[PDB]
Amino acid sequence: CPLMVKVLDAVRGSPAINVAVHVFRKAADDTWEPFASGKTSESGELHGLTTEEEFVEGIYKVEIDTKSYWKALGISPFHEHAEVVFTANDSGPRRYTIAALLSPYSYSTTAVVTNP
Amino acid sequence: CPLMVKVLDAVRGSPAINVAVHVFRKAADDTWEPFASGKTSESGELHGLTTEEEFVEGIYKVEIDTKSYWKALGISPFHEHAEVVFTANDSGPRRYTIAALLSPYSYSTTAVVT
Amino acid sequence: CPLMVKVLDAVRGSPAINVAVHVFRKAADDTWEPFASGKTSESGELHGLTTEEEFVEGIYKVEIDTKSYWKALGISPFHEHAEVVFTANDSGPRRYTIAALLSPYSYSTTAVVT
Amino acid sequence: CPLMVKVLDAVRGSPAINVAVHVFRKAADDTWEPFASGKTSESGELHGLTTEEEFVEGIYKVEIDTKSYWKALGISPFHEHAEVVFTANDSGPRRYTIAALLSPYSYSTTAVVTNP
Ligand SMILES: O=C(Nc1ccc(Oc2ccc(Cl)cc2)c(Cl)c1)c1cc(I)cc(I)c1O
Ligand SMILES: O=C(Nc1ccc(Oc2ccc(Cl)cc2)c(Cl)c1)c1cc(I)cc(I)c1O
Ligand code: NA
Ligand code: NA
Ligand code: NA
Ligand code: NA
Repeated sequence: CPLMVKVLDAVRGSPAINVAVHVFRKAADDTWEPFASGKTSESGELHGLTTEEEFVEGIYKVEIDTKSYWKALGISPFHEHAEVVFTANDSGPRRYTIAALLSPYSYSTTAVVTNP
Repeated sequence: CPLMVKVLDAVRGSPAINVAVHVFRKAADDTWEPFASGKTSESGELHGLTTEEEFVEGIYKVEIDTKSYWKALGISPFHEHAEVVFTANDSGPRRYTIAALLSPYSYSTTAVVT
Repeated sequence: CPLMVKVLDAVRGSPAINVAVHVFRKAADDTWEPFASGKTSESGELHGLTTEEEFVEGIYKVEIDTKSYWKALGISPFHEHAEVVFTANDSGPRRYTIAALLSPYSYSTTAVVT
Repeated sequence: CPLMVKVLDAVRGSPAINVAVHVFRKAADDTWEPFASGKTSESGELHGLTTEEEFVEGIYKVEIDTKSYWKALGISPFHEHAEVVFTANDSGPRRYTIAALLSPYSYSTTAVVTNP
């Protein structure tokens, strides 16, 4: 599991459950190729997106569908989504955890990068 | 204006208006003594807390009454308040902006020292 | 000034100066077309991006070149940039401030809509 | 484990390891009574602070010694510490996770509250 995503809800003080997450990788022609997708669990975590073999060097985009999350709670939020774009594995394989903290008009994102 | 406080509301996407803010300075007996007070304006800002002459080296605490702010909006908050504790003017006067971004179960605070 | 961007540096406690910012608007073919551009001032602010007449309903992307900012300081960053994507003026003109707080491995963004 | 603390470093993209954390509970005379303390592990997590029996209703303060953390890294930070003050267990026992994200001139804190 070299790529994990965790999402928290700053309004309710809870994991953000059932949030859709789409991962893309920049292709040779500069377009965003679909790479993996999933949804956060009851713990707010999304595991199993990829493998060490599949998760090669590249520029990756993680798009978290925060708009659908807020709308289901009856809230009209500001952002269309929360996105994280980063170069991965440039100095060799690493494990990446992307965390996002969500409010209707704000989000914060952080990465922890570890060397296995 | 060597010390300014700005408060924003991450739920409504607005300045946080009428938020009570108390500033304390640590005294020799390690007690917090009142130093300045006010409430945020319609822009979420609190100016005129102190003067350069009064704002000397020390440890300061800025206490933002976030609980009363959320209660006024009918929202149950987690924190009793948001406190920001820092050393100021330990190398002579400086200008300090303390910004706070509020959510019911989270807050962020940053300092801009110019 | 219906759209303003402010960028702060959480490592140095300062405005983030000379940060390149590009604004795009989503077109009918779902491509991002250039809409406005600039760089933050010495106060970390970018004003004068658009006018009320030009800033119509649409989906907008504000792309902040955070990587170049950290590289200029000799600091290795995580993100390629910070993007903020939002729908604006879908109920008529509004005023929008997008603030971003930057750290090498983290950023926060908030909108104040007045 | 009804009270857990997690601390992350936003400059390095890592857990904040060996960070001292002091917990206090407001006493009947309005003073802060020492309640528990510990330090974050190699994962940035501090477990085992208290028990269900010990962690009664009250107003609690969690003080995270961010100044010593930054100074050990050669950085002179802004804050003396990061503190979180909250009423706990008012509607019955809950589990609290307090997370803090640290930068030299900024910190963010969030709570997740769950009902066991
Ligand atoms: O933020 C993080 N971790 C976390 C985990 C659990 C937390 O609290 C609960 C409690 C119960 C439930 Cl069900 C869900 C969440 C909280 Cl507040 C925070 C986190 C962020 C990054 I970048 C990297 C790693 I590696 C992390 O671990
Ligand atoms: O965060 C800051 N500044 C800011 C200013 C304006 C903003 O947007 C509006 C728009 C209309 C209104 Cl009425 C209120 C707020 C937002 Cl969001 C943020 C800020 C934080 C620090 I540390 C230091 C300085 I120096 C700052 O400026
Ligand atoms: Na390489
Ligand atoms: Na000194
Ligand atoms: Na409309
Ligand atoms: Na009760």
